[PDB]
Amino acid sequence: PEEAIADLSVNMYNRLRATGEDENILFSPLSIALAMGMMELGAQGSTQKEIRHSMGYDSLKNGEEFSFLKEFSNMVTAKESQYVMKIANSLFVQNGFHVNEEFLQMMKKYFNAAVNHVDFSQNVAVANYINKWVENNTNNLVKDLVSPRDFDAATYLALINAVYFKGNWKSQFRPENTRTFSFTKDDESEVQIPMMYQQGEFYYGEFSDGSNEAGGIYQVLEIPYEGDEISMMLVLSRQEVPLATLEPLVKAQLVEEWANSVKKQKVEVYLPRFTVEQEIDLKDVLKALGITEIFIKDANLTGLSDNKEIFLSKAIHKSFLEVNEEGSEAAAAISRMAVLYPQVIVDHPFFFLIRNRRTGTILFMGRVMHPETM
Repeated sequence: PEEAIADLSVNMYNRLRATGEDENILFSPLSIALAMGMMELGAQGSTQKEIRHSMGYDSLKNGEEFSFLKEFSNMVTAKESQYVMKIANSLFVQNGFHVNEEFLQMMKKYFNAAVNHVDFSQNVAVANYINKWVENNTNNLVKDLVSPRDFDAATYLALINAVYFKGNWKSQFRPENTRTFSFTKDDESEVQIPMMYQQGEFYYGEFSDGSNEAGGIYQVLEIPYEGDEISMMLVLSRQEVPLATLEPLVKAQLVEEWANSVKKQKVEVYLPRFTVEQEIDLKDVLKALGITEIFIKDANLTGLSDNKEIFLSKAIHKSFLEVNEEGSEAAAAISRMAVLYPQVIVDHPFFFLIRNRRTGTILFMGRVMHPETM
């Protein structure tokens, strides 16, 4: 299923949007699919069926849904001069519970995932340990994933999934051109943020918001990262229009269209320097999507443990994305065309995705409603 990746994130994004009112959104589809594969492989029977069924993998009989792991591994090993994607995937299991060795081996060899026995009854120690394991696997960029309170309830199994991404732009912004601009939130409040600026080669298109009214268009800007494979695609409504008017249009087919219609050209770009993050309770999100048996004592998890008491107490996902000026030098009568360069000023909320241009796969999807620090 090539397109299943796109639908996952698009579906997830609408869920998150549903329950997320007004907050930044950020998640990685690959990371989440990795986590769901771990659950799928751990589960058997009806438990496994809800997961495959909810994922739309009913008709996949030979493990076809695990093929995305290959590309995913490629990213974890990419050159740092292009980007860094740190991932922390782990199952934490109560000390003394047996884990099937075959499951353990698969996790290690194909999922870039560890299985860690811990004592969940020591709330502070276990939260501390989990946080340090996560920091250690993310260059200390993903912090405070869990809290002692997360283990107040009896827990025997927890799935932890985290990801940090930062890329080097193919065309750097120069820090001396970054200046304070005001950013207008969709509730009409304003905050001052560092607005990066450059004139450079991007992918740009204009698209109908569908109302066919005069002017009614939004902009799509794709900014390539060094190495030419990965890019950030920003979707920006006209200034007097809310992001929420564009969001319902978000679908795998539209993304395809953007990807194909945008054209490489000189664009003037004003982009905030910002970071965005989101921690999501995957248990919450998946329960709404049918997956519930894995989270109760009826769980059939014999794929991962012959222990009959065991179920998934906790499933956490956290993404952290950082955007700044950093990237490569730009390559040096087209100046006569300057009046025709499009202008994209990202000074209000925007939807974004990070994608591999060659494979089309979505590394991240989200939105920025608040670009401001803390």
